[PDB]
Amino acid sequence: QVEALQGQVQHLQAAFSQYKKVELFPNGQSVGEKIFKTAGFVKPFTEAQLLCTQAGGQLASPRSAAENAALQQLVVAKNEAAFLSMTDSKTEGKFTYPTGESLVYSNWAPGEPNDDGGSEDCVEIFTNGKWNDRACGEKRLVVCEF
Amino acid sequence: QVEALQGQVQHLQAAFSQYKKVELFPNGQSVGEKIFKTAGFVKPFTEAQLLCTQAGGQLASPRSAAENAALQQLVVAKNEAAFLSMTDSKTEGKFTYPTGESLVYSNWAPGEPNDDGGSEDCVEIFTNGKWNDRACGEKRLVVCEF
Amino acid sequence: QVEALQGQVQHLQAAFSQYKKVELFPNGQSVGEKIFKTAGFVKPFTEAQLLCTQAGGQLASPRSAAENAALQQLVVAKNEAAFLSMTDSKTEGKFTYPTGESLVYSNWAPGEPNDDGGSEDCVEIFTNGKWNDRACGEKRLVVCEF
Ligand SMILES: OC[C@@H](O)[C@H]1O[C@H](O)[C@@H](O)[C@@H](O)[C@@H]1O
Ligand SMILES: OC[C@@H](O)[C@H]1O[C@H](O)[C@@H](O)[C@@H](O)[C@@H]1O
Ligand SMILES: OC[C@@H](O)[C@H]1O[C@H](O)[C@@H](O)[C@@H](O)[C@@H]1O
Ligand SMILES: [Ca+2]
Ligand SMILES: [Ca+2]
Ligand SMILES: [Ca+2]
Ligand SMILES: [Ca+2]
Ligand SMILES: [Ca+2]
Ligand SMILES: [Ca+2]
Ligand SMILES: [Ca+2]
Ligand SMILES: [Ca+2]
Ligand SMILES: [Ca+2]
Repeated sequence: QVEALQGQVQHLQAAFSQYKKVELFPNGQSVGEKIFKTAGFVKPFTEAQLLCTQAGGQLASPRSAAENAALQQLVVAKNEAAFLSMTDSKTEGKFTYPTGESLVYSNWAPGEPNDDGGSEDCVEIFTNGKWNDRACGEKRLVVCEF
Repeated sequence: QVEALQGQVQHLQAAFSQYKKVELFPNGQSVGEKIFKTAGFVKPFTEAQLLCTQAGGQLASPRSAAENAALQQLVVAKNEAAFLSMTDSKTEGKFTYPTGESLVYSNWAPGEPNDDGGSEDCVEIFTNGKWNDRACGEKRLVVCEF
Repeated sequence: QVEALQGQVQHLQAAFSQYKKVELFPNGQSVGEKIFKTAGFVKPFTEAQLLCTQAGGQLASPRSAAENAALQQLVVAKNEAAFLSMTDSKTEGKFTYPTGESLVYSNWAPGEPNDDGGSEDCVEIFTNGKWNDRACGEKRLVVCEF
């Protein structure tokens, strides 16, 4: 019996692993325990944020070079800059994750963030992986993390 | 062995939970034990019906307000009215599920169904969640349930 | 604690089966233990091949009439001819899989392969399921197998 349950769990592990690859192709990227997935279209920050939260996740929040590289692959594939989850909407000059925590990693392009026009509280990631603070009202690729 | 086998099932459960969220974003919606998934494009009723059946499911068949609201979320997201599986092709005035049973739930807009032009045997759901009988030849968003 | 796990596995099995069908709709097709999935866009051969390999799979490689029929379903649904993995880049006239192994199945359209222009080393599958050797530089629907 204990062995009969083995044959099942074993089959499940194999089937699940195959299904995982299928699911991630071509809009997902796995990095560590995190999975990034793009919706394939653009939206303003507030709408992008809501879409990810309702899906049980949150906007892409790269916390390391490895995660940022994984996210970058999606941006390049779609050739569309994407929104990150971080903003300095609460306190200008201080970017935070949705929880309020301060950034543990950043990859700002030279000179950024610069709050251009005194109205850039959101963050976009370019095809080169670099970050730029941009107006939250702009529309960018929606990428959520799970 | 149980000790280790429990660790495997626990890993599968956790991994699967994550992947379910990933899979449903952004074209799926879970409600109870039913899952709605949109193909993202429009098709006439017959073509839409065949796509769903060949995929191992059937056209969206909301049987409760909760299921209807879940379906509505997809229709709103794609901003395209979708076909439901029910029709009154067999007997005019009596809408049934693909199996033949009569409806157990309905959310008709006022005055519907009205068999306009004496030729509306299919059903579409609007972005406001209401139903309208419509010509089966029209093209509407394809949403299947599994 | 035995019946405990057995219960969880059965239910995990059922949930996985449902998510499998949801996953394949509308861009995937399962045949045997193989799964075909289209990216939904076209790319030149090398780029397409790279996308599949990086995803942990490879370009569509139908090895039987059954596999070819399943692949043809996706080509028909997308209405776009797709690249297969096989090429005769090494030895003109001799088509092989990425491993170097010779074909074990083929469905060449009448008059094919003809190496037209003296430079057609890749293979495409039409909506009718037939194959045609085509210049690897052309762009065709990307379909991987897992
Ligand atoms: O609204 C200004 C933006 O379009 C960007 O213009 C220039 O690239 C730089 O000033 C950026 O920092 C700014 O976000
Ligand atoms: O064929 C007529 C339809 O386009 C719809 O026209 C009006 O909105 C109402 O008569 C509807 O009931 C009808 O389905
Ligand atoms: O470059 C020519 C291709 O477009 C194909 O056109 C026709 O299908 C046939 O001549 C094929 O052999 C050719 O590869
Ligand atoms: Ca500000
Ligand atoms: Ca700012
Ligand atoms: Ca800026
Ligand atoms: Ca009628
Ligand atoms: Ca009618
Ligand atoms: Ca009507
Ligand atoms: Ca050649
Ligand atoms: Ca050739
Ligand atoms: Ca040819």
